[PDB]
Amino acid sequence: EEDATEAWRLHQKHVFVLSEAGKPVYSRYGSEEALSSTMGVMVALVSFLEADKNAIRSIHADGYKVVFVRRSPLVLVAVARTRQSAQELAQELLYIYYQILSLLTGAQLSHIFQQKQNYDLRRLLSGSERITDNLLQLMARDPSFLMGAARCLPLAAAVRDTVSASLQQARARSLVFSILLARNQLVALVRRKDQFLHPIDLHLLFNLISSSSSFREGEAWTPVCLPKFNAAGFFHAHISYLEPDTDLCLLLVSTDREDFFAVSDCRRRFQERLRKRGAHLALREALRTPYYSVAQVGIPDLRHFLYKSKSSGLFTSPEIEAPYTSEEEQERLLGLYQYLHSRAHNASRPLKTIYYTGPNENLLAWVTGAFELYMCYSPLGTKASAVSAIHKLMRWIRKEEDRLFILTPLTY
Amino acid sequence: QEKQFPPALLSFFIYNPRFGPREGQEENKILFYHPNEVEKNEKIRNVGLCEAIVQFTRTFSPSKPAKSLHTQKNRQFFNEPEENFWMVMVVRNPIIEKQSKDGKPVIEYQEEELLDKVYSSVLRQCYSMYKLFNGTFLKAMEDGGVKLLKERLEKFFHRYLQTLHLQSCDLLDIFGGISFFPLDKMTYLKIQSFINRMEESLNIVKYTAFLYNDQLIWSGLEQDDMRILYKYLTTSLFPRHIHYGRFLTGPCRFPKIFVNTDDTYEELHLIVYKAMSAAVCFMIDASVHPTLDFCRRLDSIVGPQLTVLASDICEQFNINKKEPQFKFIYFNHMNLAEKSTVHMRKSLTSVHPDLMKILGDINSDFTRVDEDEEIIVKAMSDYWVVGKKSDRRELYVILNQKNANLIEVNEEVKKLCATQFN
Amino acid sequence: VLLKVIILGDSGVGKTSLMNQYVNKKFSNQYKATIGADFLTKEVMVDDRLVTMQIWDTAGQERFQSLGVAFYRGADCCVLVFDVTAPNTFKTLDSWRDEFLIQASPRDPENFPFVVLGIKATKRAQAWCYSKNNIPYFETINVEQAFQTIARNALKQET
Repeated sequence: EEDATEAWRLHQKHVFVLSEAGKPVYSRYGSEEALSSTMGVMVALVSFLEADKNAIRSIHADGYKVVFVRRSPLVLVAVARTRQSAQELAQELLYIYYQILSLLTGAQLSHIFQQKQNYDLRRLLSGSERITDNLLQLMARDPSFLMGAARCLPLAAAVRDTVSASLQQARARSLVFSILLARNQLVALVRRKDQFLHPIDLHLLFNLISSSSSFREGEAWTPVCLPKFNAAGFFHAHISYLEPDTDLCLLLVSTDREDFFAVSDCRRRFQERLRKRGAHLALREALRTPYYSVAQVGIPDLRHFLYKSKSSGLFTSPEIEAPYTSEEEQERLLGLYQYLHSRAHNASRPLKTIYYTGPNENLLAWVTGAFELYMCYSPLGTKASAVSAIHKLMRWIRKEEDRLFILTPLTY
Repeated sequence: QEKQFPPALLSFFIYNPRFGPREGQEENKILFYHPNEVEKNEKIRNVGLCEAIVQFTRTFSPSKPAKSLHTQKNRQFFNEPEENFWMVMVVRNPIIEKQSKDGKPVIEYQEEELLDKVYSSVLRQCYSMYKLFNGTFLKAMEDGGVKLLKERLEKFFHRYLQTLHLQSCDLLDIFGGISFFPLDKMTYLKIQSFINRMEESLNIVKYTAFLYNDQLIWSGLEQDDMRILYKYLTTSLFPRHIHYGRFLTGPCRFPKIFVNTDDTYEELHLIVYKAMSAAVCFMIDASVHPTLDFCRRLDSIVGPQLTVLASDICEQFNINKKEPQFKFIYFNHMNLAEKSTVHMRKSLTSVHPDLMKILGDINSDFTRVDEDEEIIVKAMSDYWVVGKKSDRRELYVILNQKNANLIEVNEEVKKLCATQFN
Repeated sequence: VLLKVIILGDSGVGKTSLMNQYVNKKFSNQYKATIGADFLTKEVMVDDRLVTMQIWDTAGQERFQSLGVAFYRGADCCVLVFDVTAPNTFKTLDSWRDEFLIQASPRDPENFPFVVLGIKATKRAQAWCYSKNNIPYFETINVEQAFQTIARNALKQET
């Protein structure tokens, strides 16, 4: 017990979700019923300042931070020993909140917790914990959540337009979006007229498809809510894998529960369209190498970069290579990117250029009104080399732009 | 016409949770509380909130308790200068008074403006300021009980909190260094010879310190005690008064200070003497009580000798005296040396106030690493801000070079480092 | 099955007696002199089902009155500890329940489960409990029987 408690305290990020009455809803490490008293303490701390016409935000201690966010009827607490600020941790807790919303709908959540506040939300969230752990891991390693933008799978322009046209040709009345997915990467997105897709819903869909293997056994038909699109209603997503050996995931979002045969049609139709045009060989070739190396750019002393286009809302990044082979090093690099992004995107003190020269790496951030570019160099790289890398990578992205981005987003 | 309300000291209280263990004596926990006119129940409620915060953070890191609590309306900073003795400072968040569609005053609380390090350092400085003049809490306890402790706490902090201005607190308050007076070796040797001569001829004078132009020159005390003594001399003692040799503190009452508290706990009478701006501080053992004739004897002995020395520094300083585009703040941890070309004597900032938050955040990101580091940033206000941490030295440079790239900024930084820090 | 239980009375802070000798002694979380509530955990075995009690032993001081509307929300049941050495028994037992029903405001305050624990005449308290829709009365051992009956009720209502 003494050893178990000591190991529990040493985790780098505890996440607790609890109701406004104190009853546990979720704990990342440890059981919820063994942490019931501490969650009661959390609710008491929230209420103590709520009754003082105040609101508790965070508690900062040497080495760690407790962050409270209150999205009634829930209180979400994060005890993080990481570098993340209170704003980034609140963003992660809000991502957890939107993950719970994607399962319950905000209307149902508020109604069930205003009819009674002694309700145990774990009853509705039973079996959905692993989604929360997968989402937290994705935050830990996926640059999309920090970027708030989608990553496009590098694919030839002819092939990309062919598969996009195949996606568009297979449509139904109830469909709102058509998404083609490869390892949390976008291949082709077809949306309805004047129906934008928020990045947060796309990240929640990433986490939904990447959390379970039941989607690999055939066709899936599950109700999923898009909180940033419509928080008071349930969509219905048809999730399929085109070929057993591939990682191609097709997501078809619809407004109708009854319409499943039609969506299964619009999946089979798109598949046979792709087979007829012969683009499936090219797609398989692209899947065999679904990332590109830094060495393709040609500038030495570069290790990784992120480039997001503000106009399109899409970002590109090369494969994570040495020395970030291990999960710890990938997490550290993502944390460096998080620091750069948070500093350059301060609400009151925004910045347009950041250059960090640490003993382990060099970090660069160039943020304009059109794009944001984050770069990693070896510590031996100089400043003039950094600027030359900026210019060479800008040229290379403006040359590979057709292959790396969806330039002509289709529409039904 | 938006209205800006700066941060203000909402409240300040010192308590001890070990006092009043049984019910009904929670009021005994609160050793000191400001404002005093606040209701007793509210005082107990605030103290209990702080105790609960610390006891809750002890469930994730028993060795490291809470240092801060952020709320919508205020930020509360905790400190435990002595075991079980907790000071808490509650500071109001900055306020924007927006005019809505039909006026409708909207009170937005800007929760991200305050820098935690500034007010944490201010709280630590409050404790050390108390301890310089009244010693530790435990010593006063073993002397005269909770009653005596409370009288000492009130008598110091009632007058100390009046002089606290939290709107002007900035990075220099985080630093807590000493603004030294640069000099050559010959004048340094002259200073040492003079200090030895007077502290040996006067016998009972056991400690000494020499400052010029409000800047410290030579310090015979310990670093962490001379720090607070220099803050007292510069920000409290000199402004109240701002051969020509003149007594500045004394006539015979001399303030009693406590230095080397962690090792010897020495109580000394403090004596300050001025010739021009050449301040000389003598520190005498508490057993010896100076008389009117002693200071009269003291006046004669120091007298023209300090005046002769004082007229010597001014000539050399004037002799040593294009425009430096760099405006920097430099802090050295070996000697607590502090230099600043940004802040001038108003001391408040002389640059656009939106860049001090950037300068404070660079400091915030610095201390996570104990190695060489450099952060170069360009604000949306086309200002360049660099920060370098190397071998226990921190340098913050601000430049107005809106038409400049990274290479020119680095060249300017290197030129500054080569010239101003040769 | 997790239940939120409020104990009204027990001015003990550290020596709550009942809420110190109940069960476990781990998951202590003692903030009855700083927050106004004690947060304890107690596992209860009832009818092939194991329920957990998130017990809120709330302090009865006057500076914690404004926190009742917040600390009492979502409560499934409330336990009253009543001193048998008071002259205002019948006038202060009803006040506690009335203020609880005003602040907590459950969906069915009339049928809210209550339990009275006599601490340290029994006829008066028993008559009050009978006149208050047959509230179980236990004389305080006997701290275990109440919680099982507390578990017995409030499971009948929802479950």
